[PDB]
Amino acid sequence: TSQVRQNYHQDSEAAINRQINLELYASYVYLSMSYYFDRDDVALKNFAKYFLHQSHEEREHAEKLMKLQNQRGGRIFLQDIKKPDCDDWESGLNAMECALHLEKNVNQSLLELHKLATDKNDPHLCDFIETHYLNEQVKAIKELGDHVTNLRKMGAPESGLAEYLFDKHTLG
Amino acid sequence: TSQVRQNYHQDSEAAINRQINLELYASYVYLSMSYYFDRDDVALKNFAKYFLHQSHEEREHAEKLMKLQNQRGGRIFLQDIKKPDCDDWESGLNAMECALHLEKNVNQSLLELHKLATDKNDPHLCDFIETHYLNEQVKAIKELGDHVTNLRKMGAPESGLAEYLFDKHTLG
Amino acid sequence: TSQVRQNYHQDSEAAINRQINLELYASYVYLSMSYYFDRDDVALKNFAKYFLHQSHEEREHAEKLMKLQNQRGGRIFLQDIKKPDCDDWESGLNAMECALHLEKNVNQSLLELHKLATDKNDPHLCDFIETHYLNEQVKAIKELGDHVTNLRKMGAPESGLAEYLFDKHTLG
Amino acid sequence: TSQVRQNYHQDSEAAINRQINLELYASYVYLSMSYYFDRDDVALKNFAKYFLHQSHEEREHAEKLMKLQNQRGGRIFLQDIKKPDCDDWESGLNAMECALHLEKNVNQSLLELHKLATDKNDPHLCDFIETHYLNEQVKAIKELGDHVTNLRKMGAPESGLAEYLFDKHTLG
Amino acid sequence: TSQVRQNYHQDSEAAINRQINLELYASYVYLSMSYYFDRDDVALKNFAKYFLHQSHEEREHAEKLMKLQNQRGGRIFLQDIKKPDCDDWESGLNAMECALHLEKNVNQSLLELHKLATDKNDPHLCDFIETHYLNEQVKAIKELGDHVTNLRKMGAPESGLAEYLFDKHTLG
Amino acid sequence: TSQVRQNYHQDSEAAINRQINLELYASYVYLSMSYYFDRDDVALKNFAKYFLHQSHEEREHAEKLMKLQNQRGGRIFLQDIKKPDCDDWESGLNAMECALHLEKNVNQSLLELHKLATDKNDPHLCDFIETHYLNEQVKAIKELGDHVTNLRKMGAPESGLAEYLFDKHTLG
Amino acid sequence: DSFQVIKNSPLSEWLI
Amino acid sequence: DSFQVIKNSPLSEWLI
Amino acid sequence: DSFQVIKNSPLSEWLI
Amino acid sequence: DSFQVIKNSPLSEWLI
Amino acid sequence: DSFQVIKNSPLSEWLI
Amino acid sequence: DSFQVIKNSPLSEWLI
Ligand SMILES: [Fe+3]
Ligand SMILES: [Fe+3]
Ligand SMILES: [Fe+3]
Ligand SMILES: [Fe+3]
Ligand SMILES: [Fe+3]
Ligand SMILES: [Fe+3]
Ligand SMILES: [Fe+3]
Ligand SMILES: [Fe+3]
Ligand SMILES: [Fe+3]
Ligand SMILES: [Fe+3]
Ligand SMILES: [Fe+3]
Ligand SMILES: [Fe+3]
Repeated sequence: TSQVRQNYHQDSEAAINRQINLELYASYVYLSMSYYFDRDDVALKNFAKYFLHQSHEEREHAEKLMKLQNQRGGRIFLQDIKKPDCDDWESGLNAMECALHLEKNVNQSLLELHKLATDKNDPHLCDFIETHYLNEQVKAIKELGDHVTNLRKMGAPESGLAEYLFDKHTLG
Repeated sequence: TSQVRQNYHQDSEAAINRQINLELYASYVYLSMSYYFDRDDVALKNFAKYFLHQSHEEREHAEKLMKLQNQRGGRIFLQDIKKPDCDDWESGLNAMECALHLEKNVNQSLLELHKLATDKNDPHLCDFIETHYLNEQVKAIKELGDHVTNLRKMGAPESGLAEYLFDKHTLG
Repeated sequence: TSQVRQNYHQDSEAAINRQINLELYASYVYLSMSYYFDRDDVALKNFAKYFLHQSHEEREHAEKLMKLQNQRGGRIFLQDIKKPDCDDWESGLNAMECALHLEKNVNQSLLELHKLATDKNDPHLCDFIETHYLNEQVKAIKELGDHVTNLRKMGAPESGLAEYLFDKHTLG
Repeated sequence: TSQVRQNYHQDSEAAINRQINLELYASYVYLSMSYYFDRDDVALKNFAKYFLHQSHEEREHAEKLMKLQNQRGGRIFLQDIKKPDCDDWESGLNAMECALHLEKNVNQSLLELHKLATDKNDPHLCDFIETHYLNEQVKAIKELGDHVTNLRKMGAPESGLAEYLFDKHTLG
Repeated sequence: TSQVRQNYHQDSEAAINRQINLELYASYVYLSMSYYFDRDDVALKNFAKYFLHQSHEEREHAEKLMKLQNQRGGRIFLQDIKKPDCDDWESGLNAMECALHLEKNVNQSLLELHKLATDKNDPHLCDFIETHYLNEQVKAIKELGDHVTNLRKMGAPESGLAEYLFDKHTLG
Repeated sequence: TSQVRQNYHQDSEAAINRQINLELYASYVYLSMSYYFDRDDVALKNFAKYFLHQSHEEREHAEKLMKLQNQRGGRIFLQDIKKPDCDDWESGLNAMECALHLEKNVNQSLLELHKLATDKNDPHLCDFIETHYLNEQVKAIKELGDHVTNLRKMGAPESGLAEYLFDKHTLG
Repeated sequence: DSFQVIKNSPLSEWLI
Repeated sequence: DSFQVIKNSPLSEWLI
Repeated sequence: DSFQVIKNSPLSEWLI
Repeated sequence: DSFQVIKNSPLSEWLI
Repeated sequence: DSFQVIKNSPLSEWLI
Repeated sequence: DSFQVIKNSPLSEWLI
């Protein structure tokens, strides 16, 4: 229907719209993570700064998928952004575990999104996921994996000194 | 309950949480506005750039209310961000009319938010709305008022030349 | 036969030679487009400058395919560059419509060229099309799509003021 | 017929169109020369660079004749660009001999093109050939004459060392 | 088993370990090549410098595969680095022929390594080979192909002047 | 046999070849040490950076012995580089203990290598070991001695905080 | 429409 | 939990 | 028109 | 060869 | 020769 | 262990 639409399936178009909500949802969880560590009874400044950067990164991932849908001739369909599943995080380690479990879920959705472009014989869409999303989802999971293993080696979350020093040396 | 909580009512705390959703909802509508003008059949670059800036401005208004809730000892409660009420905008003039009608609704919510702080005898909360929200909501409505009146003077939305020239000289 | 030839099919070699003529033909059409708008009875300088840049861009796309054939051990076979199908373009909008219809045809030839490398199990050739040709063919079609839709909104080709202002603000 | 046409014969107009094909054909032969020396079994980098520059020089000679036809009120007529007569060049010396024989043929066509402007009493067209084409066609033939005589003095094409050293010291 | 492991097969993990030995073995052969030309009875400085750079390049290719195994959750398994198959190289041309035959063997191992990631449906691993290994293995083979054909044109290895001049102009 | 060979024994020549394997083996162990601390379940960045530098230092020690063999008229003989004896290191302290035990073994081999040059009356070879190898092997053992004693004072390897802080302040 | 639904919500739905 | 609800949604709910 | 003639040409006409 | 074919073409084949 | 020995090794010899 | 095997090797195994 679009004048610039060529080799673009409806299933690929609908799968991009679903991914846009998944990145918008992810930035909402990172927004709720950042301002939990800004609380007076938590008071971890570099933990709040770290999750604030993650919030603005998932927003640009949703904006790049919104931009890709326009070049391919697709039409963006927007839905509700659901609230985060947890309104309280136990500690800094528990937040890094819920962020590692979140990135692995985002990476899983991209793998089947890449598996749908291949089935549809859409080579431009396959290269867009590999260049902008597949490579950065492995560094993100690896980096969060390092952060979690460095936290429970110091004795977190039982050791409040462990969270404070990780917040200073690693995150700062 | 919070160690830093002083002269902070539950009603003022709950009204801030409602306002946070209202700014988060507003940035979602501006996000759907920006990428409508990025469409190939619309193709108004400076209209898309203008509403993209409005999207990142309502996000910082929600982040500043999230930060204010932490200093006063309140606890942030997050809800669903509802999808925009319109998935298609008739034209550039129709979008400026739906953005003017949106800002006037945001300004109305701040007026009763200021009317609740006064009733609660919360002078710090009253000054926070006047300094950061009341002043900028009048310039926003005034600026959108200028944009709408300059559009239907040229003959928009019937004149496609009117939208193109406003997009170049005014928005660019 | 070549000392550097490895995992390079004759069908992939012959398909590259066909693509070289298709880019050389495309630059010939853009050359005939540029100097049509240089005519005294047309006199659109930035339309001529825009299609002159497109002419030298399709030449570098043909030169990069000529260079890729040498690294893979293939031998370049050259044929006649056919004359453009139209010696007169109705207007600026009609030229952008014949250039949009041209890029979509070039993009189609790359898709089956990518479909032949995949069948041949040539992963280096697949990555060469995705990196240098598939990504730039979607921006080209999207950009020409914007240009066409901004022309018939102003009232082109009936409005001679529409072509003149688009030539100044957009193309200049 | 053109509003800017004055003292411009149809025979002069048609002779310019023929010359445009002759420069476009010449750049096609230089394009096939450059990428022959890029081959792995030839591997003469500065020979490929030398003929690549000659390819982009005959293109600007065809573009300047296309521009001259518009100022004089003539209309450009484009035909097929024929493929080069040779798909394999014996060596570097054989290519310089086929390029010397090509420039002398281009120079011959300009001499009768200058002989037609004089017969037509077209003094502006006569000065355009003398300033931009006649002077540069004698330096081109002289330079290729030097290159050929310096190649068969070293012992080319029998001596592969002769081609390699000429490619380094002279062409590099 | 690893906390960051997702969509990573044991066969892909074991194939990376095999490739690490293949790059470590390749740098060992280039190390034995470089110091052969440093010998007093050979004395080709830029041949030694050229193969010394190739030695440190195959080491970084093995280090990048060692780094990729950690991000994907795999565990590096190291084996013996076998000694080079030749302890004496006949000449400079014979070394470029044994290095061309080596790169073509390394490129073959990457092609089936790319054929295993595709079968395993590992799109991140496929893009890692195409971006960092497939593209650079074709330039390497092409460059060594040029070097070999420029050596036996001068008369190498019979001509000792041929090796000396290639060592100066080309490699220096 | 070599034209530049003077006062160079076969026993000294063979002892240099053995030392080249010992430095090449040492860099292989440091390579396996560096990428153990890059693992997600270890995640000590400055431990990995420290052993990566040690890997490239033992490679230059093997390259300097390869260069010394050529100046003295000897011929390099290369053998297999054996795999490291340990594929898993218990902790950061256990790696510094296996690196201290490695350097002391390398230093022992240089002492008898210096004891063989003296017996052979080779004063140039004696000065080459003293200037480039004997002095740097004592600083290396002293530095690793400091690192080990500072690790088990903090409570390593039982204290995971001890490894993390040493990795930050000392190694970083 | 969606703006007034959030605005008219009682304050009890916005407290933790 | 909320992540799998969006992920398992059929593609028909994401087309205009 | 001229674009599809080149595109539909068999691969045997593009080998040396 | 191909150069003289274009050169010997009559001027009527080069006018629009 | 030594290159094909490593290349033909089964994948079981490259797992920990 | 592997370090002493190389170190104890006779000098005849290190000459060409
Ligand atoms: Fe993302
Ligand atoms: Fe992320
Ligand atoms: Fe606001
Ligand atoms: Fe606003
Ligand atoms: Fe192209
Ligand atoms: Fe293009
Ligand atoms: Fe010329
Ligand atoms: Fe010339
Ligand atoms: Fe490599
Ligand atoms: Fe290489
Ligand atoms: Fe050393
Ligand atoms: Fe050392």
